[PDB]
Amino acid sequence: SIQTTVNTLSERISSKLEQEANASAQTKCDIEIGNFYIRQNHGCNITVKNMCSADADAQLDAVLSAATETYSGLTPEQKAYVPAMFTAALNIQTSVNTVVRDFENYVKQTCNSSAVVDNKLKIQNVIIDECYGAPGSPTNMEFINTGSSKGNCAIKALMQLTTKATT
Amino acid sequence: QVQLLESGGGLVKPGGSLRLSCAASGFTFRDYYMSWIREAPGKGLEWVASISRSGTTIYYADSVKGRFTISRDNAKNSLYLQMNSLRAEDTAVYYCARDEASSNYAFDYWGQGTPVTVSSASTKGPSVFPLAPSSKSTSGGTAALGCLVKDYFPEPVTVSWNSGALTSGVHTFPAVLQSSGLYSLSSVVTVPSSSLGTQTYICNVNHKPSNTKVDKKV
Amino acid sequence: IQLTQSPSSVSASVGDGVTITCRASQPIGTWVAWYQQKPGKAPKLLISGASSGTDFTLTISSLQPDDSATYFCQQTNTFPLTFGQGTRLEIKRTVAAPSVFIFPPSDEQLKSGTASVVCLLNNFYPREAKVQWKVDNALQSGNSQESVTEQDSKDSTYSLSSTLTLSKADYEKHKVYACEVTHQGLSSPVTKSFNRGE
Repeated sequence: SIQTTVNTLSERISSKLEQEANASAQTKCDIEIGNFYIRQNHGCNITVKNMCSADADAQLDAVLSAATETYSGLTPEQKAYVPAMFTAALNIQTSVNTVVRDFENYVKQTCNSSAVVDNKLKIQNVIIDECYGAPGSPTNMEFINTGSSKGNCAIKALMQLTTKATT
Repeated sequence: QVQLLESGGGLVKPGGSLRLSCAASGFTFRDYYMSWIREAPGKGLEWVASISRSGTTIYYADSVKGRFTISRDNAKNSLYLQMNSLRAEDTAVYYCARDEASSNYAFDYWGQGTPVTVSSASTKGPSVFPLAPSSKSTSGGTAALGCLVKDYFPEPVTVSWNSGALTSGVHTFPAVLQSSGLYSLSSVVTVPSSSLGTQTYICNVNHKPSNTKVDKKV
Repeated sequence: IQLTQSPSSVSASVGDGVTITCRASQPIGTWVAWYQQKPGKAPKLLISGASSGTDFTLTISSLQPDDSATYFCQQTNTFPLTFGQGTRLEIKRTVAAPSVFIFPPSDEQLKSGTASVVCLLNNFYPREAKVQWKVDNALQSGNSQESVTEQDSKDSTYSLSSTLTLSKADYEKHKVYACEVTHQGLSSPVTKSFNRGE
């Protein structure tokens, strides 16, 4: 179900970050995630994986290229659920034809803003408002730490969308 | 004005335990990856562990893995490395450093160093004997005197002349380990021939593993 | 990961150049850092890099006698952080001869049952020195131990400390104890000797 499409995304983000940003799990981080609280979780085991790197712009491009690549592979009736995911997570009213750019334009214009590039706080914190899952097997997710506040901003943006799919 | 004072090292037997501590001062501890590095006697600079700014991602080496534990308390600005299940290969001088998060990852400041010796032997305090100011000489005849720290274990000992005043011509040699399994050291000084009568020449040897402070006149 | 440092021992005079290389196995990138460990002191950093990586070099050019130390290289981005073999630099000097001083046993040692005669070869360059011991004009072997210091930060000179550990009995059975020193700076060996007493 949802987990089948998030796992390939969490593994395309990882791969693209390793060939497009020369990253690794063994690589030091400019910014690390301190605490991952999920206000109201019910079946979401969200672990923070460290895949840090240096080109903050390439991290943002890699996650976007991974987010878009995973979107084309969706079925026509499945990619119809997405315009609700934006409107629920970012209140950006979009349509199936206008998603890919309006995601990019949000990510590029929000995650390169001075408010996220100049945080200077190395220990950051992630706050996801909602997430739901089954008791027997919870939806399993990951916050890939890119190492930068702007690249992690894109992950959080992508993360805010997927957690809004369970509802 | 940054510093990193190490503490806790010393002599333990195989399978022993030491909690090495590193007290930080002068920066924002919350913003630096703190690490621990070991230099084996004579040869080798080797990494032991590294901890993040929150202590959430901890990385170790393969030789000290499963045994050692690194940790941090950022409010008391300290770094610790609990060295359990020790063996003889872990005998070394242990340093703590601050990886340059804010600048270019590297160890911009290291610490003095705490020595760790892991052996099944026991401590033996030194016997300090004065190498006398014998007028016998070659090049200058400039007075030659010293002290002989001998039959001690473990290494090192801190030889200081005139309680920190004397530094010229002072030589503290590497200690040779003689057949007994104990150590032998000679610390000589080249001093002006004139000032033998007026000045008091004293060597302040110290062996903290055996609490054996010795000051001997020459 | 594995960083292979060469040359392991280089030495050039003041005002000349030395080249130290940290050839790596896997491409490490631009992340190499070089460190200096003054003899017997906590290591200190010299240069760093950030953003292939198979070969890297360091050239220290305006050499001063204060730059005699051990130099190390390190992978500074990828764990396990590995350092290099290490390169020792020695600054050259005009050939200087040892100041040979002989010290007879302490009466305090005489009472212990062992006696140690020390021969100090002070301030000399190069390191190579032959210290051969003679007791009543006879070679004593298998009991001699020596220790050499690291190069000086000012005179570019070493120092040696031979130690002849004998038994109190074997000391009282002889009177003439010498120390024959053969060095490069000397034309003939300098043989200091003491006779028991005086």
